[PDB]
Amino acid sequence: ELSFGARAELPRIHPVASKLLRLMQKKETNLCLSADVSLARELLQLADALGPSICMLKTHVDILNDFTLDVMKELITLAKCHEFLIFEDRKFADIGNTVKKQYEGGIFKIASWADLVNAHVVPGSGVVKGLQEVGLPLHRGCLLIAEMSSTGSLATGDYTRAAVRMAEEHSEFVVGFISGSRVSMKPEFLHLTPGVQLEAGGDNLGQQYNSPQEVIGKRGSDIIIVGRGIISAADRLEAAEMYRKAAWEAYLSRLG
Amino acid sequence: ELSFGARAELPRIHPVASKLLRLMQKKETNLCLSADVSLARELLQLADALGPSICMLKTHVDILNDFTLDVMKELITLAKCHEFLIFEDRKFADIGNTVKKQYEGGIFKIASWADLVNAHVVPGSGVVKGLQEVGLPLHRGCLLIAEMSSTGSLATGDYTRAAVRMAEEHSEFVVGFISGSRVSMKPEFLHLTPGVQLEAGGDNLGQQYNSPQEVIGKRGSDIIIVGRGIISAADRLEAAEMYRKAAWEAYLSRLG
Ligand SMILES: O=C(O)c1cc(=O)[nH]c(=O)n1[C@@H]1O[C@H](COP(=O)(O)O)[C@@H](O)[C@H]1O
Ligand SMILES: O=C(O)c1cc(=O)[nH]c(=O)n1[C@@H]1O[C@H](COP(=O)(O)O)[C@@H](O)[C@H]1O
Repeated sequence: ELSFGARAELPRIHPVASKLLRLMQKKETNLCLSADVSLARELLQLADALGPSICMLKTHVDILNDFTLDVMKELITLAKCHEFLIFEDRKFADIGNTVKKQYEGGIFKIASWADLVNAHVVPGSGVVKGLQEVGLPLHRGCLLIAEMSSTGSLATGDYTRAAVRMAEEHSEFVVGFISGSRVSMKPEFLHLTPGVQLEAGGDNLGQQYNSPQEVIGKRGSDIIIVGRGIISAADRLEAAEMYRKAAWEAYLSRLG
Repeated sequence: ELSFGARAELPRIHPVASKLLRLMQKKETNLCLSADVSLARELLQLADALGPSICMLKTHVDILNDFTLDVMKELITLAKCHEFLIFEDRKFADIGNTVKKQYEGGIFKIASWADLVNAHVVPGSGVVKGLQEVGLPLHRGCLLIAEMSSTGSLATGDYTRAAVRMAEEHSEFVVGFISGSRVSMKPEFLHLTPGVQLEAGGDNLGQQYNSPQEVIGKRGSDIIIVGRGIISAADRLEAAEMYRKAAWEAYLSRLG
């Protein structure tokens, strides 16, 4: 198993994955903040304060009440300052012809500011083809959703294998997966795992939690995605540091 | 097999389905326009001119370059005038806690103006639970994506059966499906079928077309969803009338 720094140099590494892996090793962070807030001011204050602790800030631009492209300009300034990637968790899941417009256009212009986006594989590989026609020219990357954290997920067995094949056949654009575990044996591919909290439990709408030690250490994933475990805490900086130290030590102990 | 007018009166019918089925029978239309345009002025001019020919106008609010909630106010005025439902084809596909915010909030406030939305079933039933916590109080309905028109679709076999079970277990909110065919044997549930053109063919990004006669007449669906077959035509009114007459006659001939 290679360190994040060595994976950043693999011959077939995507430039976006390389940039991410480099700053993960430099900053000793494999934490992605899920900035699940409705106010631009809270999004930007979290990005600034937690920026040093995170490798990535995950957005849902479509729950932000006061979205403007200028908010995203301010977010990019913080991402550059503190060295993290921006991941818009849009979960593209339509035919190729539709997702290309949803990615490039409309009010959000996601491709203009998001380093990473993700897509469901259920529509077939046209979803990736459509996104890549916008994303390749704009030097972006994509994650495929191979497994989900929610109760009753149908992303199991042959579905997960199809996601891995689709990623591996589109390595020019696909840099990894949303998954609960290592699903690809190819080290050029990032594994990002949501459904993470230090304590056992869930929410009232099908979310299920596992710990950083379980998903990084035992299940072999690279990055934890954490929302409420940080966002709902009083001191979001100390919460982020707890999650960072947990995920980083779990990674180190798997390396040996 | 019951007429649309008789299905509108079924004991377990959802109010949104009833309203739709009534206006389908009144207007002799089972055509849903896929208004896949980037300009509000074009969206509204299509809605006004084609309103009499359609039972439903399907939107992708996130490809509209000049979206404002006022554009949707003008769309509702036309929907009321001409008697059609508004369907936002958002394809919600996240955990329940996330989709409730994506449906109610952000810039689009989809639940405030959309009669219908749709969701993927891959995350499990929490996607429906989350949407229904916004949609039930706002008297809205939802369609579940049981089959897809695109090449390589994984929405087959056990996946399609899971979508039908999920719909049937959430009949308070779920009024039907996006599908290629009749997938539910319960007549209270609408079947809407995209991937429709009069001529054989496809697009360059995995879209596959079947005719109105095939999907309404042979495959037993209720409503055709048509984008480019109308939108790319010079005379979009005559194109809409051709699709309406095709879908309506296919429906009548299945009734006998
Ligand atoms: O793509 C994702 O990040 C995602 C996939 C998944 O399987 N589960 C999952 O929870 N998510 C997202 O990750 C975040 C989880 O947030 P918390 O449950 O608050 O930690 C939410 O923004 C979800 O939309
Ligand atoms: O939910 C949908 O309407 C949808 C599902 C699907 O399986 N296939 C499909 O094409 N669609 C949508 O229906 C429309 C098809 O448009 P045309 O191919 O131009 O007729 C697009 O807006 C797609 O996003």
